[PDB]
Amino acid sequence: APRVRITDSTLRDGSHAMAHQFTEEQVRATVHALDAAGVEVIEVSHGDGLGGSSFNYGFSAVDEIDLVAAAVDEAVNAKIAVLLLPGVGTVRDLKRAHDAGASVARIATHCTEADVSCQHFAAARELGMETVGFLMLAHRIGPEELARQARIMVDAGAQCVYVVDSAGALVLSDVQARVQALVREIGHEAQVGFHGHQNLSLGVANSVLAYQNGARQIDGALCALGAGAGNSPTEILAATFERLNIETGVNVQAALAAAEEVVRPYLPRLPWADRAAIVQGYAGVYSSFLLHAERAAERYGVPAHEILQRVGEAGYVGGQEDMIIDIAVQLAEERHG
Amino acid sequence: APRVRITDSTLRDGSHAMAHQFTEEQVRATVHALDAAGVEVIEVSHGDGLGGSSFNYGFSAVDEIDLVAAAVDEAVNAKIAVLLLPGVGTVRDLKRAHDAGASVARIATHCTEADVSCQHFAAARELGMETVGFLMLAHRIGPEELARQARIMVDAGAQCVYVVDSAGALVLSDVQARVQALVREIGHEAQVGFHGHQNLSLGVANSVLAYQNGARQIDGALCALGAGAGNSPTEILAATFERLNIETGVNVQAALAAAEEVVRPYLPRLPWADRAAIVQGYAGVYSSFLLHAERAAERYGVPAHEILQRVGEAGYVGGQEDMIIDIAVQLAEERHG
Amino acid sequence: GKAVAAIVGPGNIGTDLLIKLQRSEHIEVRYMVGVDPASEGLARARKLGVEASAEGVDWLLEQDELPDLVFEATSAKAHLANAPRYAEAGITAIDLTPAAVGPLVCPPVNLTEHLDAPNVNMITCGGQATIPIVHAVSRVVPVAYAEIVAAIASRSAGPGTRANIDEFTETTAAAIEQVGGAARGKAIIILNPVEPPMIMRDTVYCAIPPDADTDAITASIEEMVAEVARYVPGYTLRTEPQYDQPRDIWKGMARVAVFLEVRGNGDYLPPWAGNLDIMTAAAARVGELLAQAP
Amino acid sequence: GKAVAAIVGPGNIGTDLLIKLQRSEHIEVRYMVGVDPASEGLARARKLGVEASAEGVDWLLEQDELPDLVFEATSAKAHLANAPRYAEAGITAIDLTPAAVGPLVCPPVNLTEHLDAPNVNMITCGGQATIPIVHAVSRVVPVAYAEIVAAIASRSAGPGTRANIDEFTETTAAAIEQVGGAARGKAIIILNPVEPPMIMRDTVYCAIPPDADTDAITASIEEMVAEVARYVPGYTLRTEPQYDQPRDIWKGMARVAVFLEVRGNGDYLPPWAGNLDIMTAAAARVGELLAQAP
Ligand SMILES: NC(=O)c1ccc[n+]([C@@H]2O[C@H](COP(=O)([O-])OP(=O)(O)OC[C@H]3O[C@@H](n4cnc5c(N)ncnc54)[C@H](O)[C@@H]3O)[C@@H](O)[C@H]2O)c1
Ligand SMILES: NC(=O)c1ccc[n+]([C@@H]2O[C@H](COP(=O)([O-])OP(=O)(O)OC[C@H]3O[C@@H](n4cnc5c(N)ncnc54)[C@H](O)[C@@H]3O)[C@@H](O)[C@H]2O)c1
Ligand SMILES: [Cl-]
Ligand SMILES: [Cl-]
Ligand SMILES: [Cl-]
Ligand SMILES: [Cl-]
Ligand SMILES: [Mg+2]
Ligand SMILES: [Mg+2]
Repeated sequence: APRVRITDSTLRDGSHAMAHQFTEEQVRATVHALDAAGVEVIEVSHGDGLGGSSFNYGFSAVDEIDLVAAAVDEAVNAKIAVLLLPGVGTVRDLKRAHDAGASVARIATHCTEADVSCQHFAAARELGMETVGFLMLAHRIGPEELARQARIMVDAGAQCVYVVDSAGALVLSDVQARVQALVREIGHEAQVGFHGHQNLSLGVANSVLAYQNGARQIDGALCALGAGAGNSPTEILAATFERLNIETGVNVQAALAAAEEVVRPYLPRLPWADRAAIVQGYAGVYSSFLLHAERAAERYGVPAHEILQRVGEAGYVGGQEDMIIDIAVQLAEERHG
Repeated sequence: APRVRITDSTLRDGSHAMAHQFTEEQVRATVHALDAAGVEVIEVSHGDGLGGSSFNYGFSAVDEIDLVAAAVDEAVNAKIAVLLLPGVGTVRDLKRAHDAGASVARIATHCTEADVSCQHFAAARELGMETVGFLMLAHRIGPEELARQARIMVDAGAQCVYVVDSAGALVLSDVQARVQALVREIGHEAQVGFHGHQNLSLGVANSVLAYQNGARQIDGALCALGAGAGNSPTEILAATFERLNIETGVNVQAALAAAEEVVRPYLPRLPWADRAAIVQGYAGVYSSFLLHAERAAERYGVPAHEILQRVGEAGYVGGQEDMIIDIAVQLAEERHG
Repeated sequence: GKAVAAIVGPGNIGTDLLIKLQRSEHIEVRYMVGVDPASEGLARARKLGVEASAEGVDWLLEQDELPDLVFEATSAKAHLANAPRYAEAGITAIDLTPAAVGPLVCPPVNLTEHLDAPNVNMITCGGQATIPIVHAVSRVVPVAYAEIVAAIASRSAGPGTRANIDEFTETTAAAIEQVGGAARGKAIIILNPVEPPMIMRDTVYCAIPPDADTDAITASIEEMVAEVARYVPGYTLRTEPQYDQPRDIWKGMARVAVFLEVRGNGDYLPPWAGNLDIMTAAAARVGELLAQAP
Repeated sequence: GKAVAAIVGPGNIGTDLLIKLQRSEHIEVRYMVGVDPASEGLARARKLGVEASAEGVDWLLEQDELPDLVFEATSAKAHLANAPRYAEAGITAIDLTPAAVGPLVCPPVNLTEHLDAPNVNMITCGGQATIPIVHAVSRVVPVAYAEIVAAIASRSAGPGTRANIDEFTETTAAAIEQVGGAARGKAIIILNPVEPPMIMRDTVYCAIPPDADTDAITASIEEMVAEVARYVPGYTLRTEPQYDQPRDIWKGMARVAVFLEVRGNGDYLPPWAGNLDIMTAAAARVGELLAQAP
C-alpha cells in the first residue's frame, strides 16, 4: 500500500488559534518534536500565509521569517514549508522565506481563482522549491469544476494540489468525489492532497477517505491546533494510518508525546467544536473567521455565532475578516431594535 | 431516505465524565433542552448502568432512580431509556426504573457474551418496554461472530442490537462490515444501532457510515459528554445528518443551544482526545477506564497513559476497573527499579 | 464406610467436583446425573466407574440405593425445582447454584454453623473467594459496606452460570452481609473471553473507619489467605491490601481494596479456571463433614 | 478642439473607460487597440464609431494620426513594454495598470501634482478607493501605518488583473505611503465569485495616536467621501468609522477602521463592478486636464 506524506501545520494553521503570538522558543520546541517524530514537512508562517501580519488578520508577535529561519535551524530531517496567498503575500515574501531555508511553497487561492497563483508558482519553481497548490473553501464548487482549477495550478507549476476544507464543511463522500476528480485530471503528473478542519468532527475520516481515493499528501496539526474547531490532529492521523497499515513514517508514540508534552502546555484553550465552530462547518464559513468573530462579539456586544451565521449567508471567502466588523455593527443595531 | 433515531446519552455515558456527580437540576435542565430539541430517546443511568453505583465504578451523588424519575417528569415527548449490564444491574433494578417511568431498556453485554442478557430482555419485554441490545467492545471480534451474538439477543427479545465501539477503536470500514453483518442477520425483524466514541475522532463518521449501511439508531451526547474522549456529539450528529438530508427530527439550532447554553457550563473539563484517550482508541481499551486511570496515576505516581497501555495489553473488558489499581501498583514498582 | 453421593449437573462445576470427590476420605460418588447424553461430565463419570445417566433427577430418585448426599451444580431454577424432591426423599442437599434454598455456607468462616440443615447453599464462586476476606476485615473493624468484583474466563462459565447471573449477584450480596459481616453488600461478576484465558480475579472493597489499624487489617487478611490456601493452593494475594483515605462521597469512611487471583489445580479445566476450585473445594469440605453424621 | 485618445486594452477597465470618455468634454476616443479579435471591447468600440484593431500597439504607432493621449488597461508587464514606445512617439500615457512607470496619481488627493509628466500611473482600483481615506486621516493626525483591503467580484477581474496581483499589492502599498501620507502601507486584494455578485468593498485601517480627536477624523473622512462621491456617486460609507483602543501589539497606537462600498454606474459591467468606475472616473479626471494642455 502506497505511503502517505503528512504535512504538519501546527505552526501555520495553528497560528490562527494562537492569534499569531508564537514565540521562537515555541516554534523551536514544536519543530524539534515534530521532526524527531518523523514528520516530513512542517509548515511555518502567519495563519494567512507570508505577509499575513496585518490589522485585518492580526499582527505576528515575531516576524514569520525569523520563525521560518528558526524552524530551518531546528529541523534535522524535515522540510520547512510556507503558505502564501496571492493578494496577501508576494513573490518578494516567498524569496525571503526561501533565503531563510524554506523548501516547500504552498500557494493558496480561493477554489475558483487558481489563475492568480501563476506568478507564485513560477517564482517557486525558479527557486527550486517543491510546490503545492491549495484550493480553499473546496465545498463551494463541485468536483469537476475543482478539477479544472487543479489543472490550472498544475499547468502553472504545482506538483501537488489539495482539496482544502477551509470551513470544515465537507462530508465524506464529498471528499471522495473531489479527490477522485482531481486524481483523474492531474494524477499522472502531480499528487493530490487533503486538508481537513474539525468543525463537524470529520477531518480524520475525510483524510482517510482522501488517501483511499488516491491522495498522497494529508495535513494535520498537533492537538488539532488550527483555525475554527481545529485541524485533523497529527497524532490521530499517525495512529489511524498505523492501524490501517498505511505507512506515514511517523512514530505514533513520539507524535502523542509531541502533542501532550510540547504543544498542549502552550494551548490558549483546547480546539473545540462549540456552537460557533459548528455554525462554521454547517454554513461553510472560512475557519479563521472564528477568533475575529469572538473579538467582534465582545467589542459590539452581539453573539459570535450570529455573526458567523450572517457571514455564512453572505458568502465571503478567505481573507475577508473585515466583513466581520461591518456585520457586528449591523447586528448590534438590529438587536437593539 | 429512511429516518434515523438518535438516542442521547449525555446523562448516562456522560455520567462517566461527571464521575457520576449529576444533580437533579442538571438532569432536569438537560432533559428539558434535549426534549425541546426533538431528541426522541434520552438515556439516564449511572455510567455503568443501573446498579452501577459502587466502589468499583464510583458512587452516584444522587440515586439514579431519582434521576430517572426526574427525567420522566421533565420529558414531554422523549422516552427515557436506562442501561443495564447483567452482572452489575439486576432485574430488580430494571423494575425500579420501569416504576419510575423509564420506557426503553438497553441491555449491554461484552460482545462475546450475549447469552447473559436473556433474564433482562425477558423481564423488559414482560414490562412492555422497548428493548435495545448493546454488544460492547465490538472491535474485539469480527463481523460474522458479532452477528451471531446479535441473533442471540434478538431471540432473547431485543428489538434493536447495537454495534458499540466502547473503546473508540473502530475505523470506518470496520463499522460498515459489522453493521452489514448485523443487518443481514437480524434486519428483517429488528433494528441495528451504532454507538461511537471519539478516541480517534471517528465517532461521527462511523455513525454516518452505520446509517448508510442500514443502522436506524445512533447514539450521541451533547458536547461529546461521555467516557474517554467522549461520544459522538449529538449536536454534530444533528447538523451532519441534516446536511445529508437524513431526517432525525432534531432541530439543529436547538441542539447547538442545548450543548452550548445548558451542558457546556457544567462540564468539569472539555471531552478531549489527549494522549491517554488516544491510547484507549489505538489499544482498544474500554473508554470508562480513563478517569479511573487518571485517579490511579495520581494515587500511585505513574503515568495514566502507561496504565492504559498495560490495560490494552492485558485485554480487559467493560467493568474491570479494579485491574487498573493492580497495574498501577506494579508500574510504581517497575518504574522505581 | 463412605457416604454415597450423587452429583446432579455434569457441567464445569459438576465435573470438577467429581474429580475432587474421588480423592475424598468419606464420600463415594455413585451417581452422575444430567439431561444431555453428550455431556462431557457423564463421559468422565463413566471412565471413572461412576454410574452415569442423562435421564435426570427422575432417574436418580428411582434408584434402588438412594444417595446419602446430593451435590447440585445445574442452575438456580433447576435447584429450586429439585430441592423439595431431595427433602421429601430424605437426601441431604449441597447446593452449588446461587438458588439459596438453604442457609449460606462459606467454610473458611462458618463451616460448622449449618451442618444440621437438610439443604446448604454454597453461595457462588465469587462468594467463596471473597467472603473470607470480608470476614477478615470485619473481625477487626466494623464494615459498613463491602463490595466484591469477580472476573472469570468466559470458557469456564457454562450455560448454567449464564442463566443465573441475577441470582449470582443477589445471593453473593446477601452472603457478604450475613456471612461476611458487612452491614451492606454488593457483588459484580464479569466474563472475559481473552486468550490466553484469564486466571480468576476477585477484588474486595471494604468501607473501614478512618482511624482503622491498617496493619492489623492486613495481618488478618494474610492469615485468612493462608487458611484458604491450605485447601486451594492457587489462592493468592496479588499485592499488599491498598488503603485509601476518607472521601465525602464515601460518607467519611476510608477503604481497603484487596486483590486476589485464584489459580485452580487443573482437575477438569486448566488452572486458570480457579473459580471452579474455590467452589468445589468448599463443597467438598462441607460434604466431608456431612458424610460423617450418624 | 478635443484631444485625440487611444485606449490600449479593450477589457473590463478599457471598455468601461471607453464609455465614460465618450461623455467627456475634451477627449475624443479615436482608437481602441487590443490583441484578440474576439475582444468584446473592440466590438463595443466599433458600435460606437471608434476605430478598433486587434493588431496591437504596433498598429497604433503606424497610424497617420497619432493620438495625443493613450490610456493603457492591459496588464503591468504589457505597460512596461509599451511605455517607452509611447515616450519615443511623444504620446502622453495614462497607465491604469499597476506598472507604475510614472508617478502615482490619486485625483482626490494629488490631481495636479504630476500633470507635466509624460506618463502618469493611476495606481489600482483598491488605491483609488482607499487612498483618499488614508489622506483624510493623515491630514488630521500622523498615521504610522495604514492598510487597505479591496474585495472585488471575480467576474469583474479579467485576466489582465489576475496576471498582476503582486504588482497590485506593491503599487498600492507604495501609494498608501507616498500619496496617502502614511509612514508605512500595506494592501490586500481578495476575489469573491459569490452570486449575486458582490459590490466592491474596501476597508481602510489606520494606526492613529491614542489621544486623537476621533470626531475630527470622522468629519474629515465624511468630507472626503462626499468629494469622491461627486465623481462616483455609488461610493459610500457603510458605517460610522470604527475606533478601537490602543493595544500592546499595536505599539500603543489606536486604530480607525473605515468601511466603504463602491457601486458603479453600470456603463459596461453592472453596478456591482464599482472597482471599474473608481479607476476609470479617476483616469478620466486626469485625462480631462491633460487634454487641455497647449
Ligand atoms: N462456572 C463457575 O465458575 C461457577 C462457580 C461456582 C458456581 N457456579 C454455579 O454452578 C452451576 C453450574 O455452572 P456451570 O458453569 O458448571 O454450568 P454448566 O452449564 O457447565 O453445567 C450445568 C450442567 O447441568 C446440566 N443440567 C442442566 N439442567 C439440569 C437438570 N434439571 N438436571 C440435571 N442436570 C442439569 C447441564 O446439562 C450441564 O451439564 C450454576 O448454578 C453456576 O452459577 C459456577
Ligand atoms: N478589474 C478591475 O477592477 C481593475 C481596476 C483597476 C485597475 N485594473 C487594472 O487594469 C488592467 C486590466 O484589467 P482588466 O480586469 O480590465 O483585465 P482584462 O483582461 O479584462 O483586460 C485586459 C485587456 O488587454 C488586452 N491586452 C492584453 N495584452 C495586451 C497588449 N500587449 N496590447 C493590447 N491589448 C492587450 C486583453 O486582450 C484585454 O482586452 C490590469 O492591469 C488591472 O490590474 C483592474
Ligand atoms: Cl457521505
Ligand atoms: Cl477504512
Ligand atoms: Cl491486595
Ligand atoms: Cl466606516
Ligand atoms: Mg486551514
Ligand atoms: Mg459508551
